Amino acid sequence: AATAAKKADKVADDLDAFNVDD
Amino acid sequence: DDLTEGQKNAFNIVMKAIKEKKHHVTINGPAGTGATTLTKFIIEALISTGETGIILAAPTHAAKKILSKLSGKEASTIHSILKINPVTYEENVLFEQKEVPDLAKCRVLICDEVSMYDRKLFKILLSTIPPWCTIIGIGDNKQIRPVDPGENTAYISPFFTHKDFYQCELTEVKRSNAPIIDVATDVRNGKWIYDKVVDGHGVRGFTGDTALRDFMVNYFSIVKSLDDLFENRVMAFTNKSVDKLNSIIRKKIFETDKDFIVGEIIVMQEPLFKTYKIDGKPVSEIIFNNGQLVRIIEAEYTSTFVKARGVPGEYLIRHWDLTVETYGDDEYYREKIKIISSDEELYKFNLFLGKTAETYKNWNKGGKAPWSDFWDAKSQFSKVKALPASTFHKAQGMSVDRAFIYTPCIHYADVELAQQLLYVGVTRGRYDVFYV
DNA sequence: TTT
Repeated sequence: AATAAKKADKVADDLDAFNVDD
Repeated sequence: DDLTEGQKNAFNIVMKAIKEKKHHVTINGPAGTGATTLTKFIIEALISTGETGIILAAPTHAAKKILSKLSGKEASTIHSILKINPVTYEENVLFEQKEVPDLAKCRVLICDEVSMYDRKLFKILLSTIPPWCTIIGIGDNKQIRPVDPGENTAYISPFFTHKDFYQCELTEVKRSNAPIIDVATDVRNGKWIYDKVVDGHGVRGFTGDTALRDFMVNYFSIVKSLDDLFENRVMAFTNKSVDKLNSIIRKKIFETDKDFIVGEIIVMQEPLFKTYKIDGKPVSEIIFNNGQLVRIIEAEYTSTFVKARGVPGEYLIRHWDLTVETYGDDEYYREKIKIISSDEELYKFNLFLGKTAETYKNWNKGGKAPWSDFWDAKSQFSKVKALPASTFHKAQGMSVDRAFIYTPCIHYADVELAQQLLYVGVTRGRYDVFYV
């Protein structure tokens, strides 16, 4: 699981639509 | 008086070169080598001896303070001193009024943070200096290579390569164990990440499912709506990544969805020119420089009629009108600016500036083309950004307490900007550095 | 990608 490409995209999309504000 | 060899070597080589006539000097001491420390001895020794004409400079407005607050003698931007060249370069044109001692009557010329100079600024500098103003710089050769959009050459500032500017390098770090220094020392050698936890005030990152949640809930714990966030910093590569970040930060710090709120402190992105017309010839006075921090006073979303000569109809521009007051140490001025906070409508102002070109690219419907209202309209607006989230390129020359980082936007950065992005990316937070 |  050396996917530094995908793992950077998992963090990229979670910034795109961040969690419902609290 | 007693330091490592480099500091014992650098001070003399500087003096033996400027007491002598012709040598040009730059010093390259990277993180840990105490360059900010070594610059001081160069100053306090010289003000005690009979060597006059000592003038200090800075490439930006941020670095000006941290020197004039470090030394005790007034500093200035490298532009303000050398016959100010504004955001678009020029010569011999004075905008500010400070009776600035930029008389070019100087045996010594000092400028720090030499990691930002393009060719355009060095050539003006050489054409400016008298035959007796020796240049002594000090900086970091592994920080971000200067931004030159007009050269495919990925080149660092010329203050290292130039012939006369034969530079000495500092090499040995002294603080026998610093978690940050031990990081940025390997990152300049291209390893780019690891975790080191010592004494709880150090560097550590976040991964996994709740990568950003735990990282954000760490941010908002460090700064719980404190409204005092000058020392807690998030830093990113792109402009797309940033405008997401300060939006998230704001909605928790300043509870609202407005892009701007009253009483908020914002950082500029252009010098606000206050331009007067005298006898038919333009003049200018700078009110707020580029990096100058300022506060909001009154907020309102409005519209404006935009128009240019030779162009049909009227165009619809919707922007902010915000009064602004000066913040920090600078002199107190109060005037107002125009800012558009809509990517949806930022395009609508570009097309006016777009379709106008064709008219002026050939306006033969009588004599010469009237290029006035092109720049007269474009100089109405400005660019700004929030304080909590600034980009990697613009977050330099100022060291903060606790730092934050965002990695995913750095794939598009090449191999050589990467290490210069992380070197400056880690080195900003003095004690604590958190990444992702 | 960058000011």
